[PDB]
Amino acid sequence: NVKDLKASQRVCLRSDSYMLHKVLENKADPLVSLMMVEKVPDSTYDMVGGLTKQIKEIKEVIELPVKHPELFESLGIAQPKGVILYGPPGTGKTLLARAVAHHTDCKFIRVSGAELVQKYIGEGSRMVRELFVMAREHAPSIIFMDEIDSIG
Amino acid sequence: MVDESDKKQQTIDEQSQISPEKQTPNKKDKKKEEEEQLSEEDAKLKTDLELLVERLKEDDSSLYEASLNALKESIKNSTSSMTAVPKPLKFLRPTYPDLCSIYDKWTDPNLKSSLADVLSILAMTYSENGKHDSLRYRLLSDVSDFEGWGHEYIRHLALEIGEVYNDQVEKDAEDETSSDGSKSDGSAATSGFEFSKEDTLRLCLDIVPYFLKHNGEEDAVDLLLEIESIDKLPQFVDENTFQRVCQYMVACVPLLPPPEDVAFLKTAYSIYLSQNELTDAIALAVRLGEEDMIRSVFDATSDPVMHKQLAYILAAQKTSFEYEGVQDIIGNGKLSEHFLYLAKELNLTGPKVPEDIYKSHLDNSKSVFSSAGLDSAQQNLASSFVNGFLNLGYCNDKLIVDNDNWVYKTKGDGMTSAVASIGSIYQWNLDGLQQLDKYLYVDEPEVKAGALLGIGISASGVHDGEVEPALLLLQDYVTNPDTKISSAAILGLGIAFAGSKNDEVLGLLLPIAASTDLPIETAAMASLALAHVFVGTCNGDITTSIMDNFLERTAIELKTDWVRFLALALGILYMGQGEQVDDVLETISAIEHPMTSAIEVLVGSCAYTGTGDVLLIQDLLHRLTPKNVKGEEDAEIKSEEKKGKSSDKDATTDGKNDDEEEEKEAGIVDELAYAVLGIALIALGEDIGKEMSLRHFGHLMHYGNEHIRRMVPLAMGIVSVSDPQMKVFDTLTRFSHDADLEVSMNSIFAMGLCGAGTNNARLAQLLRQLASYYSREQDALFITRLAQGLLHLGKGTMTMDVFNDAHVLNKVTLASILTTAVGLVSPSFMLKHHQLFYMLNAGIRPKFILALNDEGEPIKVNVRVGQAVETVGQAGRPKKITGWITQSTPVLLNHGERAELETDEY
Amino acid sequence: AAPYAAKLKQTENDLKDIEARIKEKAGVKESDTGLAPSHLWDIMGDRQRLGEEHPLQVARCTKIIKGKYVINLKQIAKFVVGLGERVSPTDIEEGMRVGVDRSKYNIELPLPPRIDPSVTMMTVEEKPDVTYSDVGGCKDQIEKLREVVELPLLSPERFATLGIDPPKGILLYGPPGTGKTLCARAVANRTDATFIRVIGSELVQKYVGEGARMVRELFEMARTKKACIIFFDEIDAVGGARFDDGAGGDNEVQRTMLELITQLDGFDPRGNIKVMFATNRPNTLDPALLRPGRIDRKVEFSLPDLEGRANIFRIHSKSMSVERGIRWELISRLCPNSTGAELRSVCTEAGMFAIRARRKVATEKDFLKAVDKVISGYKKFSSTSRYMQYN
Amino acid sequence: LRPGRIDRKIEFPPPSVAARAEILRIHSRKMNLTRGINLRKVAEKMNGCSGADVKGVCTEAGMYALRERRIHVTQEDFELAVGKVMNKNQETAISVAKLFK
Amino acid sequence: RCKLKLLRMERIKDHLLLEEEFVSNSEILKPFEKKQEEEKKQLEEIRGNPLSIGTLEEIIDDDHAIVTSPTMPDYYVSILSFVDKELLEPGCSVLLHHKTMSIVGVLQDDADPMVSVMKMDKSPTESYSDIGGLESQIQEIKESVELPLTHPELYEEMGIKPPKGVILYGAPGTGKTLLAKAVANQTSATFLRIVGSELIQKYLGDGPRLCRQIFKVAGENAPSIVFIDEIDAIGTKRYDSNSGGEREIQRTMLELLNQLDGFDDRGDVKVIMATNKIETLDPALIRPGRIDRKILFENPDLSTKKKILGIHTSKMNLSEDVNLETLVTTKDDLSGADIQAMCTEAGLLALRERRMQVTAEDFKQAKERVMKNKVEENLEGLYL
Ligand SMILES: Nc1ncnc2c1ncn2[C@@H]1O[C@H](COP(=O)(O)OP(=O)(O)OP(=O)(O)O)[C@@H](O)[C@H]1O
Ligand SMILES: Nc1ncnc2c1ncn2[C@@H]1O[C@H](COP(=O)(O)OP(=O)(O)OP(=O)(O)O)[C@@H](O)[C@H]1O
Ligand SMILES: Nc1ncnc2c1ncn2[C@@H]1O[C@H](COP(=O)(O)OP(=O)(O)O)[C@@H](O)[C@H]1O
Ligand SMILES: [Mg+2]
Ligand SMILES: [Mg+2]
Ligand SMILES: [Mg+2]
Repeated sequence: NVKDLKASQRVCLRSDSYMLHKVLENKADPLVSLMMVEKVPDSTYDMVGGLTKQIKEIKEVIELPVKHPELFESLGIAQPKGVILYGPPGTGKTLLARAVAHHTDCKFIRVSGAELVQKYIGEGSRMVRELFVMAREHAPSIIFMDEIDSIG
Repeated sequence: MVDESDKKQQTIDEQSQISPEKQTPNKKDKKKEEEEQLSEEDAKLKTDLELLVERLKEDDSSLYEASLNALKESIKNSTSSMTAVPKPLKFLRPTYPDLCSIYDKWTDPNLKSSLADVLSILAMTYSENGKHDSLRYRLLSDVSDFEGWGHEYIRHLALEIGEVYNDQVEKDAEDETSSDGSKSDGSAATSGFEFSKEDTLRLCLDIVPYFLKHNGEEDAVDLLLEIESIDKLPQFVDENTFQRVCQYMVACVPLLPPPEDVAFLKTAYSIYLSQNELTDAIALAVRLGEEDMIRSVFDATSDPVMHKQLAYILAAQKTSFEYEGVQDIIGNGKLSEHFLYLAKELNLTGPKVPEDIYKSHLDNSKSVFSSAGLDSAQQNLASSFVNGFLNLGYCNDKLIVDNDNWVYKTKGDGMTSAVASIGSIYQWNLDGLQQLDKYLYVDEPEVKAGALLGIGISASGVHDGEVEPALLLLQDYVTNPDTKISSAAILGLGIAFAGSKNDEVLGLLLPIAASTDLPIETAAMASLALAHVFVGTCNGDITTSIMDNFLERTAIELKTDWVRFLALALGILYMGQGEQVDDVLETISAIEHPMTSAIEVLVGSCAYTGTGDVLLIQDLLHRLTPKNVKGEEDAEIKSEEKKGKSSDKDATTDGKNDDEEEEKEAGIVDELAYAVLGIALIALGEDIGKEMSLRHFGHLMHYGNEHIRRMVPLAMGIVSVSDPQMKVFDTLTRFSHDADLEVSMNSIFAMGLCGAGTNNARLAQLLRQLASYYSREQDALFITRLAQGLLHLGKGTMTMDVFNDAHVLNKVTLASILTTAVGLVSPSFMLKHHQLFYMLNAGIRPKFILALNDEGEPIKVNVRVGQAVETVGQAGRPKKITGWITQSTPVLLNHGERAELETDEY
Repeated sequence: AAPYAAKLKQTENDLKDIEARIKEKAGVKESDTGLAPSHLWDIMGDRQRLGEEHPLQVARCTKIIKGKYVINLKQIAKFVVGLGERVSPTDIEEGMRVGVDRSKYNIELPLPPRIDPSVTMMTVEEKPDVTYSDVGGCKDQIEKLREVVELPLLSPERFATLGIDPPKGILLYGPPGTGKTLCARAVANRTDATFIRVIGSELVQKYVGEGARMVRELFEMARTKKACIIFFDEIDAVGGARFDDGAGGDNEVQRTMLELITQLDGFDPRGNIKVMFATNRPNTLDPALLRPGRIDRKVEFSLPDLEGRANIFRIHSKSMSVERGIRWELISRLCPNSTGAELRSVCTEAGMFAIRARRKVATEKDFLKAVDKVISGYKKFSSTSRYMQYN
Repeated sequence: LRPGRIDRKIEFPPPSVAARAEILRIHSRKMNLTRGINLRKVAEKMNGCSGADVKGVCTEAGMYALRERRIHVTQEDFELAVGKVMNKNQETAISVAKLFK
Repeated sequence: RCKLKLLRMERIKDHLLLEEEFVSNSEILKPFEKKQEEEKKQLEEIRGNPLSIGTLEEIIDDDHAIVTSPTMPDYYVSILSFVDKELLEPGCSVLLHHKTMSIVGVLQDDADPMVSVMKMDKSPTESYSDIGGLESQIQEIKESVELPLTHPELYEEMGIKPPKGVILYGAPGTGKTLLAKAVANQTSATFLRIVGSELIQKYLGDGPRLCRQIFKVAGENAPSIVFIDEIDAIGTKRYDSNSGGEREIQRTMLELLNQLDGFDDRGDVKVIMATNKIETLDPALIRPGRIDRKILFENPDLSTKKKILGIHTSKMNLSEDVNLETLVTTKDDLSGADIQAMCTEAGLLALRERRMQVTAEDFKQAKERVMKNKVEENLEGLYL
């Protein structure tokens, strides 16, 4: 009935005139589309390890306010915003952000500056609000917007 | 961190982060050898404290917990607590953080249960020494902040909160409670409360009320007085100390039901009397409803001074704020007694000076005329009343009125109510008498009667001091045998005096409202008047009014409408208190018939007032009984049924309104949603029930003083055209009026469409016309608030004639009541030493921010506006005095209040 | 921390939880329109229901064969169809839509041409009713509009007596802020002629060739309408300059530029379409609408004169609540030569100084303050005597 | 780069020589090694400025070992891989000169 | 602290409201009344079972329409016409009957992937005077944006047109972006917010089409506030040069003129623009007479930063070692985003020691790191 039904839920039909039968036991998330076509498996800190310092640096501002936002309320700090990772390519800059995310249980959303990850809106400008809204559906999340600036 | 060995001060802290070598081994072995080493253990106590002090910085639990874990053991294992009983007792000071560190910083069922009990017994016994008090204090103001103590310090104080609360719930109290061990009063825990209170008043305002409410005595509050009275100005300012005192009382309105609440409000009054503002004393004195406290404050200003000064003017201004005029009677008579200055003070207290300042406001505002003159049939009656509704208050539109053409074409009850509409044009003003005189001396007995109605209305702005009161003129007319003459006199008498009481008024309204033997449908007005006289002060709950209600119901039901008015009159009468309305609910319910159940449901609304959340579920339970009875069968009466149903609908709403002002004021917004859903429920539940509930909704909003006056009347209004009873629009517009031509523009525009567009009876057309013209005045000439103004949590008396009219179906008879709309609000203005008719500056702000008050205070940021503005209603209520830059001092504070300004300049 | 603080956190989270609960139990629903004067709708609903009388697969004639027609359904599939009993020999035209029956293909009902219109209907709206007693610019410039646009719509009798081909086109060009749109709104009340208003920048589409279709459809449809005015707004984009590139991407836009030349000139002249073109720069116009043969007398709306500003400020202050005895000439003097829109904001800032001053009127003094505010504004910016360079 | 939206800056430097040895080890944890190979010795042959260079030395050692078709990766393949990957540094874009102004 | 009283009272009335609603719906929302039972009998007689969706192309004035379905086939539909023939119009989604396609009804209320971008996905949790300081020219944004909505009364006394529009400009760090979202809190009018880098697209011609939408949505709410964040980002930003370039920039400016006013004469939209590059715009929008008062903001001076810093440190646990006035003293006329950044970095140093009390050292050392960003964002160091 209408209180077991909500939006974005897949159903099965017996077409007696399109008579709703059951919920479907399958769905493909639209955020998972982006992540699929990218294709990422999980990492930990043995894929970064040997630069032990980096793990500490990012742990303070990224990991903890997902885990306990009560620390940052007591402190009074206004919560962290953008965090720049930069260095030679081959230092596993991407691998550190993967490594935090499995422990924290975030959706590791690697964006790459692509129009190929989408096939459902198909431009990056309109996928800024919406990407946020999907990452809120499936919160917690890490939006790894990897800019490159090779584009054009 | 790691153990490395002690050779400096930094590394001793490191040693004991893993394992103390000074508090654990040493002390323990020592205690179990000889009782001569008790001398040394006292010396080592200070040493143990210092290592705790240093280590309240380690964020995670594990290396503070585990490290002190055997110290927690030493209490019962080696110290024992009975090897001398002074010596183990005085060694409990270091072991007490250790107990909390396994209790709370590790939640484990076996030890958290056990150690709650241990913390209570040893805390109470060791606060006899007074070193347990000091032990909390070094942790209260702590060292450094981290996770651990953010939980720890609440545990220390929770022992105290625990015991006093439990002593009330349980019929066992004392140390028989098994989750404590602390005695209920005694003197071993009494000292713990006294020391704890000093610090927490200084830094917090959190546990301070909690403890008092748990004592439940104005004694407890009077101990608080001693600490605060020093603190009044130097430690924290007068204004801040005031905010504390009103926060307690506002916060503890549900938490102290009426008999408990007034006992606490007596002490809040006393704090205010001692400090600077006697203005806040008066406000709290009205809130109780106590005549006595008012007199004390009048004496406090008057007796030490024999010179006109700000002081005499100040007492008279303070009593003026109550437009109920309970205060106005009290203040008139001490002023005559004192006999220094009669002339300026007696008028100022009375509503006579408020008439004069109105002339100045009216100049800027001007006068709007748009009144209909289009007569011919029923449209004659509509247009003549509409003339008054657009000019309510004190205005002038003389030339249209003296044209007696349209006046005389009215007929029946219309003639009486046509002259009444003329008098409300000159409402709150002594001049205009000449128009009433014409009708009084011409045609049929009906227009004479309507002239009298005008006197009552006009007298609302001049009576107190007993210089031309409504009683003087209208006592004659009651004596006159003609019925129309008597009904008009006593209705207007009731209006003029509102919350004021006097023997001649009271005793006039006494022989009648006791004789129901005579069949008059217009003797409702007899009780209506009596009800107002009582509101505003601790109730008489007069036995006469209950007597006649019962006798009329027995005698007749042939006029269900008369008795229906009478049932409401009791419920309006019983306001002014909530303690006393308990007893009369029991008296009426003794008599039990389905007709008496109707009377009860209204009086239940008033009875539970100011804490009700039980009232609301009960007023839904009444609704189910119709359907319950139907279920049973599946498995003269006309009058009785009708009264049952109508009372219920008015009561459900009336409970919501009454409750929501008195408890806090942020809940006001929520109660609006119930009504919207109530309308939908009532349309599929009963056809007859719908007719009443439409009208009650508009007055739900006006009584409660909602904060959203833009959205809801307009949204209701479109839908309610289809539904029967156009008397709904009239009742929406009493709320909508707010500041005129702010809200009221949308009403005029929307309502003129539905009115012109649809005609479906000339009866229906008349109501729709009346409503638009009410909402507007002339660039916000006056405002209407059902609240007193002084308290916006308080309830007035003048607007209870507005609240009356929605329980009975619409009539030309009802139109006579509806023309009066007293409940006018004064334009806040500065006074000095000569009497000033304007302001200087005000700050305006849409809303408060503060948690401290729910009445709010304006921020010192505001947007600046000039002099000579009428106070503005909800959707913009906060008003500030701006005079600090002009080096002026308010004497009469205003925060969005009705209170008029007086200023002190050196 | 403090003992009561510990409870504030719990009660806050109970609020968060109960809002979602109230929302979920109320439910989400889809609003559906109604009508109270219909309490019976199955007096004519039952006739439309349950048999075949028929809802029609819409088609369109692609070629008349003389004695049947070839239609393209919108399911694209083509059929020869005849004539039923609602249709005659003369009702069917080229490129006209017709409705046909789904069990057997035959012309059931003739229909208005072309289903492509839906964004030529988002440039059609009904007329703005702004008066001709408050207008922009108090010069002789609007009477020149009244001879080209307005009068041959009112009265073609005078132009048959002259014997001249009635005058149709006009350019509104010159400085910014001069109320060119205010006078075509003013004319929209007065003539009672349907107004069609165009944005030239909505005529460009990513897929080039789409806006070519667009223009043709609007203009021929308008010849079928009678007594209308098309206000070509913001056609500095398409209607601007033309030039050729070597690897550019400007050329796609120029397609619509070219289509504007060829519909206006037609292969016959405009069938009672009076055209106003509003260019906000007299420097962006195609050099084949620059020629005056299709744009007849063209009237420059310029910045106010020193007498014209005094008039404009008097309309604004008769409409404003003031104290008379304020000079409106003085106010024109303090100003440099500047837009007509500055004087339109002197009053509203004088109205905000009313509220601080606690007035119902604006008096002499505070207009001086407002005049200074806008003037220092133009000092801070430009286009105080610019034409976008070169009258 | 607006001031207050950047409260953490994580710079990854060019590897240290303790870090650069462990990158070689990370890849080798799937691989078979002939016992006695120190990837710290190889790290002293490297000078590096990115850990991409050392990922190519391991890939090359197992593809030399594939060419041989031995299960173990032999120690001369890690000698050959550094010199092969450094030639590859001079062929993706020159960067080690010492020849400066 | 002791905001308990509020939370209790609000929560309690919500509890009762949940109760009343649940019980109201069940068995006393009577489906046994004749006005409900007799109404659905003859409603369903023409209302489906499946109700084939159409999209409405055009109506004909004979009680007909021509629909094009999203499924494919067009239909020449009639209209049952108890949904009031003149209440629907092109672009609506329509309910057609599954025996023969007649317009049973009309759905109203839609959403698009293009108004998904506009709509709010949050409600601000920082309300007014968290922008406190620089409050001496907040009087031309609380008396043209907030007030005509709050009182139409004062603008009736003067009559003529009310204030429309403000543009905020100054150096960054004058709080413009949150100010826009804070005057929205007060008025309770539908607040849309659109970034200006989404009014630049990498495709051509469809830019003006996106911008044209934004104000039609806003006038539909009778009161709205539209904030364009960075309207200097449509006059500096471009993608590729064959679907962007000068032209893409040029067109969108021209479009926004018609939207701000032009011919449309739409409902009340208050507009808030924050910009600091006010010379990349048409000289047809930055003239007074559209955007009435223009507001200048200057870097906060010595006394103003005293106002600013009490805003940010009320969330902190202050020590008695902390001196707020010496933190103010050193800086000379510098941004208020800097003050916000120093307080954030002060709680980060406090967390580095692990202590949730914030000490004086953390503010005073974080000050110098903030000042190193001014004195080596220009590698000249001390001026040469
Ligand atoms: N001459 C005028 N008199 C009164 N008001 C004016 C005048 N000119 C402009 N305005 C005001 O400016 C507002 C907007 O002007 P409009 O949209 O007509 O621009 P425009 O003059 O066509 O210039 P542009 O082509 O540069 O945009 C109008 O609604 C009007 O209130
Ligand atoms: N003058 C100020 N007073 C108080 N807080 C400020 C001030 N200026 C900026 N802030 C704070 O800085 C943060 C972001 O500022 P916001 O984005 O609102 O400002 P902006 O002026 O548009 O530009 P920028 O973001 O570049 O500083 C918020 O936390 C805001 O409260
Ligand atoms: N720190 C590291 N530890 C182990 N392997 C690494 C490390 N950094 C890089 N790699 C290897 O180098 C490869 C390329 O690194 P890449 O992901 O391109 O780095 P970045 O994210 O810094 O651009 C990875 O796929 C991985 O095999
Ligand atoms: Mg790489
Ligand atoms: Mg233009
Ligand atoms: Mg910015």
